[PDB]
Amino acid sequence: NLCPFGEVFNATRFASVYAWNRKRISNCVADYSVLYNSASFSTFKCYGVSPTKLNDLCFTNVYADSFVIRGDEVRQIAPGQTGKIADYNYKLPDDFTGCVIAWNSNNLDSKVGGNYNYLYRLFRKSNLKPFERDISTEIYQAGSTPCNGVEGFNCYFPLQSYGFQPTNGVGYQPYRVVVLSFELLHAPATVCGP
Amino acid sequence: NLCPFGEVFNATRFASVYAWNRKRISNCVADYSVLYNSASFSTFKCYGVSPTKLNDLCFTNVYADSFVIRGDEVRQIAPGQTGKIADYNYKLPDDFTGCVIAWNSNNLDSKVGGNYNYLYRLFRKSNLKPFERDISTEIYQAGSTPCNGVEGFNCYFPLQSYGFQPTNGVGYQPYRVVVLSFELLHAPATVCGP
Amino acid sequence: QLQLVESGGGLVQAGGSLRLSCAASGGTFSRSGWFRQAPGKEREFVAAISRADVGFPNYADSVKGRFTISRDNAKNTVYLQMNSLKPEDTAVYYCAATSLQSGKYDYWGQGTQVTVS
Amino acid sequence: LQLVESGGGLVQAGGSLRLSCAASGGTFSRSGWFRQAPGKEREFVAAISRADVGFPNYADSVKGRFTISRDNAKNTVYLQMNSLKPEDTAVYYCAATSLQSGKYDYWGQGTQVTVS
Repeated sequence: NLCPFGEVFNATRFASVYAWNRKRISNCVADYSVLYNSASFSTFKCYGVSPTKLNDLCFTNVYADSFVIRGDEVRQIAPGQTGKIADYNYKLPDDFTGCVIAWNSNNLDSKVGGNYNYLYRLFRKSNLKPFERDISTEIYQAGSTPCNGVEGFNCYFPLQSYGFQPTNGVGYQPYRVVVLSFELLHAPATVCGP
Repeated sequence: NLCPFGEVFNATRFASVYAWNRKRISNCVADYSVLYNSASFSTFKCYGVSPTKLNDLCFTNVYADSFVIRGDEVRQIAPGQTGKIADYNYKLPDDFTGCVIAWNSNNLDSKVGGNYNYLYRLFRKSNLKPFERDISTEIYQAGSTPCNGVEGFNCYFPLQSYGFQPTNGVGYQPYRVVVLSFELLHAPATVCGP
Repeated sequence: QLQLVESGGGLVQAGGSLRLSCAASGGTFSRSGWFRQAPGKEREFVAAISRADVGFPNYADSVKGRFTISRDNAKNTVYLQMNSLKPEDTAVYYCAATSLQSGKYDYWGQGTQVTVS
Repeated sequence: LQLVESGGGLVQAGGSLRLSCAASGGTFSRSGWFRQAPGKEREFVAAISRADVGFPNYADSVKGRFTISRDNAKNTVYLQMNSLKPEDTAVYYCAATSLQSGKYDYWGQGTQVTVS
């Protein structure tokens, strides 16, 4: 019947961007004027599709990737962007077709002494491919010396903590993000809508 | 540090009881007599422990559950009680070891139109086990007849609403409850007292 | 004593979109529902909704997608938008509210005929 | 952001000390312990980050003999030292990483640990 977006947006805890949740969506009907006319998001862009015409489409599957980042980094969740998030944590491809939704979640993800449970990757050898996920915790080797699984000079543990604390400048406050991806297989589409 | 009761007691929103909320307390020092010698409490029970001589104790963990119920239902937050609350909503085990602290919150939870946001489960096939927490919304089958998701005679929507208004009787007025249960484990104590 | 007063059915072509309404005069309750009784058959459930969450709504399968229940806690009123009607929808539509005490549909409106051709 | 160590001393081989390190009072994203024997270079010992879900990391020499643990509310980080060996004699510094760069920028003064 009806798609379980609430199961995705009204979730209780979201993922760290470096370890971003993906949920496949199928065998349901999706009203997207449910969302965009509700809920008071900050960002609701679509690339390659017009947000009006969403209701009229039909897809084989829809993949919802949900994670959390601070607000100034939301600009990198867009095709052909770069920065520590788009390079090391979540890369959109340059021919991206989908939607990117975001909202402020200070009310919910920042602790008065500062919550530190949302991480991102700061060090990597290569840029992520589109829709790649990397969650290894190996010590990043920055110099000549190999690290042998041990931090210290030029050997860094790659996962960094966000300092999500209210009374942060809004650009350093937490934002929950949901990327919708619409997939087209040579098979009977199963997610449609009104 | 010094355990944050003010975060639980002085918190802005309180849960409806059927979805009561629990914060876990650990690795700090609790001055239980700022609360004892506080006032505006209408009920300050304790079980298996003495209400004075509290800061003489150490524990592995403390759990603070909290919710809103009616006046006449505070007697139901106690070992061995029965009623729609103690049976279907929040069950204290016969061997409870903690304290039950409740106070009147008319002037915060009762809007003049009547605040219907506070809910409580009115039907259930079976009783709650202790500290069990049920938040389903599936229609209640009272007869032999499958309900197939529909309401109607012997097919009830399980949750019910409190009619919270000022100038209700005091026992129909909104009360805010906090149940503190203490856990002694083969672990070392983490919560103590000065 | 709480009173429900419905307003507005009538005749509709197959495909039309009536809107039913209900004003609950001088009373308080937890959930409101719409029911229809066809000529001959037994009274049947259509949809309900409760006072707090316009996220607690239930619909009969034979109306999902087409009908929508609507709550206006201000005016103490419930609405039933009906779209894409079919002759199968031809019945008398009753509004009802569940008592704050027994959570059962105890208070009833006086019905209103809806005909679809 | 300031770090203080407290707890060393002399122990006959086989004993046990506990090092504690109060921070004033992060912020930072990961704290670890390092040690310096005289005439050696500063070896890594063990580390753990502020993020609840992990992420402990120990060198192999002290794997199983040492335990790190933090208390975020108190903003302190401890190192339990068991089964001590005379090879464990050195000065012990705790350090935290900057929330900005992932490098160990803030250092304690040191605390001397001897093992006869």
